[PDB]
Amino acid sequence: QVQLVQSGAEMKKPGSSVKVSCKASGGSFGSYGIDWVRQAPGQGLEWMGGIMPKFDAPKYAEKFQGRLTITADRATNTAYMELSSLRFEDTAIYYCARDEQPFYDSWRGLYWGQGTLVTVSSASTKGPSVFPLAPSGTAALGCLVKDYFPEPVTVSWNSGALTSGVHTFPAVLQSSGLYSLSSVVTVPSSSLGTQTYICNVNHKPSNTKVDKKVEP
Amino acid sequence: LNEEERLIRHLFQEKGYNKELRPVAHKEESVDVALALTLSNLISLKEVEETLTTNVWIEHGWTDNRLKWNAEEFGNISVLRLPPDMVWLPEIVLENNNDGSFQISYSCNVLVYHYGFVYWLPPAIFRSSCPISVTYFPFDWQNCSLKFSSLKYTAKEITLSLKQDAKENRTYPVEWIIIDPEGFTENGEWEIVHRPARVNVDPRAPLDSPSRQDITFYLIIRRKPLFYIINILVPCVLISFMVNLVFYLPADSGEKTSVAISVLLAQSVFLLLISKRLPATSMAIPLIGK
Amino acid sequence: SEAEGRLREKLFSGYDSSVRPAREVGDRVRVSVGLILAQLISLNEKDEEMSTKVYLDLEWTDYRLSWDPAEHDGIDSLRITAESVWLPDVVLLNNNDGNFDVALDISVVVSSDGSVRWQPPGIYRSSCSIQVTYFPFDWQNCTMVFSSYSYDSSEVSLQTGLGGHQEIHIHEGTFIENGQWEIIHKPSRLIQPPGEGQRQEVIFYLIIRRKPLFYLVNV
Amino acid sequence: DIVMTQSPLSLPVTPGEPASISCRSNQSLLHTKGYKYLNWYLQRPGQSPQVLIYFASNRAPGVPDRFSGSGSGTDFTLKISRVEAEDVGVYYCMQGLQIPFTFGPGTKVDIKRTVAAPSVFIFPPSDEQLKSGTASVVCLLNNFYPREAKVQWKVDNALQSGNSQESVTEQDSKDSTYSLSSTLTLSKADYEKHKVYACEVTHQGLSSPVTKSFNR
Amino acid sequence: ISLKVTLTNLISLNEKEETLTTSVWIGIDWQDYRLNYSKDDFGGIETLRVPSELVWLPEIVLENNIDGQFGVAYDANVLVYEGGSVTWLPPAIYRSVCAVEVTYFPFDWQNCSLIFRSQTYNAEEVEFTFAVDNDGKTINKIDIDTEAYTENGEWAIDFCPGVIRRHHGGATDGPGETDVIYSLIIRRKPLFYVINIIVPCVLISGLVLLAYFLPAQAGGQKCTVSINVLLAQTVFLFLIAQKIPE
Amino acid sequence: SEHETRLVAKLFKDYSSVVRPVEDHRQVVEVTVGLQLIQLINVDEVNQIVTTNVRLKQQWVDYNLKWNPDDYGGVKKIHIPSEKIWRPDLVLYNNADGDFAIVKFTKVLLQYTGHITWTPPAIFKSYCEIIVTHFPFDEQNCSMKLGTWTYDGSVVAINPESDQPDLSNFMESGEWVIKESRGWKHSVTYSCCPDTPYLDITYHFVMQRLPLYFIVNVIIPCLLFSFLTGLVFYLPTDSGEKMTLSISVLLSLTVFLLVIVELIPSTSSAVPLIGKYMLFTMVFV
Ligand SMILES: *[C@@H]1O[C@H](CO)[C@@H](O[C@@H]2O[C@H](CO)[C@@H](O[C@@H]3O[C@H](CO[C@H]4O[C@H](CO)[C@@H](O)[C@H](O)[C@@H]4O)[C@@H](O)[C@H](O[C@H]4O[C@H](CO)[C@@H](O)[C@H](O)[C@@H]4O)[C@@H]3O)[C@H](O)[C@H]2NC(C)=O)[C@H](O)[C@H]1NC(C)=O
Ligand SMILES: *[C@@H]1O[C@H](CO)[C@@H](O[C@@H]2O[C@H](CO)[C@@H](O[C@@H]3O[C@H](CO)[C@@H](O)[C@H](O[C@H]4O[C@H](CO)[C@@H](O)[C@H](O)[C@@H]4O)[C@@H]3O)[C@H](O)[C@H]2NC(C)=O)[C@H](O)[C@H]1NC(C)=O
Ligand SMILES: *[C@@H]1O[C@H](CO)[C@@H](O[C@@H]2O[C@H](CO)[C@@H](O)[C@H](O)[C@H]2NC(C)=O)[C@H](O)[C@H]1NC(C)=O
Ligand SMILES: CC(C)CCC[C@@H](C)[C@H]1CC[C@H]2[C@@H]3CC=C4C[C@@H](O)CC[C@]4(C)[C@H]3CC[C@]12C
Ligand SMILES: *[C@@H]1O[C@H](CO)[C@@H](O)[C@H](O)[C@H]1NC(C)=O
Ligand SMILES: *[C@@H]1O[C@H](CO)[C@@H](O)[C@H](O)[C@H]1NC(C)=O
Repeated sequence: QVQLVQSGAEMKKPGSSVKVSCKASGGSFGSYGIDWVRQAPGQGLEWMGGIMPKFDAPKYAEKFQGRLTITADRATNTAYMELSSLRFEDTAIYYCARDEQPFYDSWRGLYWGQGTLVTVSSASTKGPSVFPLAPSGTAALGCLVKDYFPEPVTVSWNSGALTSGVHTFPAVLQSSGLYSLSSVVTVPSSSLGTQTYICNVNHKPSNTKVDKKVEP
Repeated sequence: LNEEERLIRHLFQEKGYNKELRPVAHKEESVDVALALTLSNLISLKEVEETLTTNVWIEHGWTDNRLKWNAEEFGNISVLRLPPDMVWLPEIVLENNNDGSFQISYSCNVLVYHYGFVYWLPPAIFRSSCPISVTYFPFDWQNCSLKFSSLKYTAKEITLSLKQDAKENRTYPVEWIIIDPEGFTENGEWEIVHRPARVNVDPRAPLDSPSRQDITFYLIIRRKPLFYIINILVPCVLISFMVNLVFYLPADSGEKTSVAISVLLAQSVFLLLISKRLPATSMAIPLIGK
Repeated sequence: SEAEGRLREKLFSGYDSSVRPAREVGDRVRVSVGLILAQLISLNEKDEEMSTKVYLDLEWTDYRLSWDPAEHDGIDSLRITAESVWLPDVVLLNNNDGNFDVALDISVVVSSDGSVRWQPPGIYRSSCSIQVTYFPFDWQNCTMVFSSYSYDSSEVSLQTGLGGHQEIHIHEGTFIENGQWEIIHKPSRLIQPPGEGQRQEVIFYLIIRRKPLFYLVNV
Repeated sequence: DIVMTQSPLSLPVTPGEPASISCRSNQSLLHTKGYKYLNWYLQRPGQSPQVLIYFASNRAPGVPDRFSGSGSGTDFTLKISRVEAEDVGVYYCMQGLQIPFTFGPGTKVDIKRTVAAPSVFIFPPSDEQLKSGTASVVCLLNNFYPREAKVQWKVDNALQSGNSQESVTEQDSKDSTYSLSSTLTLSKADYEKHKVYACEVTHQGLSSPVTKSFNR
Repeated sequence: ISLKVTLTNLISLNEKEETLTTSVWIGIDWQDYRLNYSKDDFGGIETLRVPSELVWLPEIVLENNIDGQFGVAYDANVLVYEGGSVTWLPPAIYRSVCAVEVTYFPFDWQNCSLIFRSQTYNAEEVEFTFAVDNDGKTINKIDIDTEAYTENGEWAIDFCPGVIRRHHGGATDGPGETDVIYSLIIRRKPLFYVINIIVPCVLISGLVLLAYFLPAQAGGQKCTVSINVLLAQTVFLFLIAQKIPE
Repeated sequence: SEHETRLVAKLFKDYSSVVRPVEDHRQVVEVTVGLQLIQLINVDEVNQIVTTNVRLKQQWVDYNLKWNPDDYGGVKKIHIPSEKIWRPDLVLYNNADGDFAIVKFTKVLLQYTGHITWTPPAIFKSYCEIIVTHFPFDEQNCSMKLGTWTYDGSVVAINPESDQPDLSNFMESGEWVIKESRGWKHSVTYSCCPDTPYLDITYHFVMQRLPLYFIVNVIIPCLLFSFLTGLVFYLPTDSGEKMTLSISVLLSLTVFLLVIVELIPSTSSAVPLIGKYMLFTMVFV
């Protein structure tokens, strides 16, 4: 029942530093067999660095050299990474992969953490602006939730009574540093005149609570 | 170690390895055992007891074709660490010990390679007989030896040879005691002059005798006489020369025979001092005794 | 050798190394006792003990360990660990430090006819009553009494080893000569019991003369 | 650095049948001892990466009997004897021979179903959003398979570029379809300058591209 | 574990090596529910002797031994009484560390410790209590049998209290530890040094006062006496160098 | 008690102590070595031997000695004889004339995670280059080199438990004071086998001699004889006691040579300072 539990999510500003811990229970881990892997939003896995018995010291990728410090503490069963000079493209989910008994020359990930989301942005807590996507034999209608920070936003329709055909898209980070998403439901065209459709948008960091009636 | 545990089962359980039997196809063959000696440190030479104490690492090398495997079949494992009690051993002992400690001290693991070569480097503390030549003491040098042979096996069963090293793809025997220049701390009283290694074969003895063959490692060692010089020789010699001043003392002083007999008493004290430090052998009178 | 392994399995099937070899009740095991003196280490006058390094020379027949060489690939002899066969419990009775046994068990040499030869090394400290009257211009008579500790004369019989040489064997080339003691005589004798629990003894005598140059110079 | 490429970019998998995925390296991954240092990792949706095969043929502890691997120096293959519905995700091959260790682009796996064309819906910007000085045009593609789809925006029959963003939902757990949204962002001044806006989609289930447009 | 330590002989205190040699036997009693039996079910047997290697033992060792000998000298049989009660009474020879306070030597007393603990188990797994006599009082000391005890020729045992210590029980420390410490307070009998060294040295050193009464002429031998007293004092220095701690 | 019995029976059903305890033979065993110094028994200046009482704490993980505590009545740790399990073969590389390896095979503490703690006692006799130049005011730096005798760094890795030796339970020494102590890991790679490093952990101890014994017993008598040497020149010649005084001082020094030679180190690396002072006094008397 070996489990790696990482530190919580982090909201950082450009040029700052983030330290992510990786603590293990149910097993005994050493000073080696530690590798940190990050997945940027929508991208693949990327190896950052790690400590192997052959070097008896951490080795890092060229991108993170001079900025990353990977350490493993055998006494406390904990591994740490510290990435300094944080940049906008350092926003990612950071994973720790670890072995109890390290391979000499390379590494394998048999035990992973749940990942720590680090967000590097100079944006401020801003609530969304909710706009309707009005319906022009099935018709669709939706709500454009635009220009908010940070994640997440929860969208429901008719106070949760409408759940057939609802598609809430993943948010997209704009160049302005604010997020935007759309939520759409397909309905019978005959019901456009008889049935009311309201999207319920919630953004807790701003306490935004909007019930937007969508009609033609 | 799915791999290292599958390999040991294959070698020892499946094939029925018997450590009592020598590694030979037929009984008439002999096993070639290559020996080298590394001197960790020269502990002491007790003159009274005529005992040399040394810390030596004995490198054993022999082939055991029963312990061969195809590396690629077993995860390309190329070497195995096994306990020495799990495999046949060429039991080499120090023949010329003087305390009953015939065998090595720590029975470390053997190293077995996939091509059948068995490497073994057990360290040992030995206490060997070194007859002492007191003739030139404290300016003396000694000729101690470490004679190694097998009592459980004779020249008919094992052949003792020196270890062979290589340089520029040319083979030569190691005909000396190995001393690491960095790790070796010189003894506080004895300097090593010569340290040869020889394979001694007695043509007179029969082939089935334990005394037919041995490998002897010799240590020609020179005493560093600074301590004895400073503490005995200069005081004793000066006090002895002090007796000559009585001829220049006037007879009216009345202190002539007192000076001379006191010099005799001091010499007797020095004799008492020296009597504790050497054995009572009759081969010669020591130089200081002379 | 596979043939040697098969021969060993044949020999040691049903073999008990704790049982004395006697085909019939009342049969005696004849043990020849010899001694080789590797070194006369010392003779401690304060403790009244003689220290020696020796090789025993024990020979006896075990009928259970006989085989036909023609049926076993011409193997005419075997080298077997001493603990695997029956040994006679021959010890130094007059030891001074409480050590009765040999320094290393090693291996016996078994011939096809059942003859067993055993030559264990030994470091022994034997009691020697010092005649102090003429010290240091003295000679001593230090004995090494060897006998079976358990078996009586009706079970194991002792004789002096030879192959009419009733002496301690000193190999002239390899003998470590003592710097204080000269060996004058070195006989060996078989001592019968007086006139069961009765036991023979094979005693090796070392009549040694001190070399007193040290005391002449220093005293 | 060693470059890792995987084929196919996407593999659709019928729960009950075998499947195969292939990786490639522009350098030999053979160790001096003959160990092919390639590892295979799976990342199920919303989960951390998990190792399946290490050193190119060895199954990690706990991985079910289905997964297997093989290869030679530069060409490697991961095979699944039977595909279960829990085996959906992105499979990554990684080289562990030379620092920096590098993952491949990643091969996405999804449940196979008949070809299904998208339903294309276009939405004008609302008067509410135009009040704030910006204009968002949303083109939607509902309930289509496979995920491969192209969306091209035309404003007065002029192709746009660099001013749109895309978002896609994960495969629906019941009907096994994807849905997609494309959002043009234009300033209000630029929005008023042109008349016709159109999103043109192409998808293998469509006999020809489908265009949806409006006139302001 | 109910612990009693009985001392039979104090062999010696080696000042040069700072080693105390004692002959003792440890009384060890505890309960083992697995070895519980009733005499009525087994023909009235109230005691069973078995080798100590067949039962669990708490593995009591002398922690402050100097020669590397931790265990007892003779593994005696354990006595398994009815009701799960197990008794082990092994004898031991111990060579223990005793730092020698040299200041008033040879008129000195020492405080030599015998520290006992389990080599394996922590205080939560195995704990110690002192044994009680038939009268019920706790024997918190070294037990000595008056009839059989022969006092050491040089050392008299004045006090020997015992204490059960517990420590490392804090959260940071982790699992608690315990041991039993006996404090042998021993007094030297200085008669040998008084007769053989001190009194002759005092007299020979007082002789130099006689030099003040000799004549200050050629035949007075005033310097003869003084410097020869110094020479005798040097001989006594050589004598004393063989005895004192280093 | 029955849960532990069942667990121990299950663990050692098909256990092998000869093979390294790793899931894969390509994995490295990490051993944490920590030296606790209990007592500095003696420093031998003649034979250059330092004898100490130590505890050699060793911690590694045995992959096969794992269990779920819920399946065995909540047992989370047990005690196992060290002889039954694989162990690292740590050896005192610079052993002078004592034991090379651990001989006291105490029990190990095994956790359910497979973590083994083994803390055997040992008496280390280590070679130690004695510099007698400033004797008895000399400072000596002796170490203890420790490493796996038959395993290289590619199969068994060693790391110190702490930067310094554990001296918490160190008994006071009546002859030496430990000024400094530090443990250093070292890795050696040879060109013949570049992929097989050889590891060791060396603990060094800087020790200052307490010189009061030698001041009282050696130096002060020599100073007294040196002072007595000059008093003959104030004696009148007609006393007929000048030779008596000088010769008796010489005889006192000759008798004192017995004390000095039994106390001074009988080594020829350098002249001890006490030796220089005694030779000075002898030459000038
Ligand atoms: C008694 O005798 C012993 C043995 O001779 C001496 O011990 C030596 O002490 C010195 C310190 O004074 C040690 O030197 C130090 O070694 C460290 C080892 O670091 C590890 O990592 C490197 C790779 O980065 C490996 O190569 C190495 O093997 C280790 O695994 C260094 O980190 C130390 O660095 C210091 O010096 C460098 C410059 O050389 C600086 O840049 C650093 O900032 C730092 O100051 C240092 O080099 C040495 O290793 C010890 N040797 C042994 C055998 O243990 C005792 O000092 C001595 N006691 C006395 C006389 O007081
Ligand atoms: C013979 O030896 C034994 C063992 O050494 C010895 O018994 C011990 O005595 C010491 C004192 O010499 C005791 O220490 C005491 O501990 C109590 C708490 O238990 C403290 O209150 C006292 O410590 C004070 O000083 C400390 C350091 O300065 C402070 O940290 C603390 O706050 C206090 O101020 C205290 O003196 C120790 O508990 C006992 N232990 C045993 C084993 O009984 C015995 O006295 C010696 N016999 C002699 C010399 O006659
Ligand atoms: C199995 O391992 C052995 C030992 O590492 C390999 O032999 C080495 O091969 C490299 C080249 O890859 C040489 O540089 C070394 O000198 C070889 N070592 C020795 C001691 O021979 C061997 O090639 C491997 N076998 C396979 C089939 O991969
Ligand atoms: C006669 C009176 C003045 C005393 C004279 C003492 C002289 C002879 C002594 C005192 C110290 C001695 C030196 C001390 C140490 C050494 C170093 C070694 O290489 C031996 C000779 C040598 C160099 C000695 C030579 C003799 C010496 C110089
Ligand atoms: C493969 O391509 C990469 C990128 O161009 C390059 O860095 C690497 O050296 C190439 N490998 C070989 C063996 O040519
Ligand atoms: C032993 O068992 C008996 C029942 O047979 C019980 O009465 C007694 O108390 C038990 N003793 C113990 C373990 O205390």
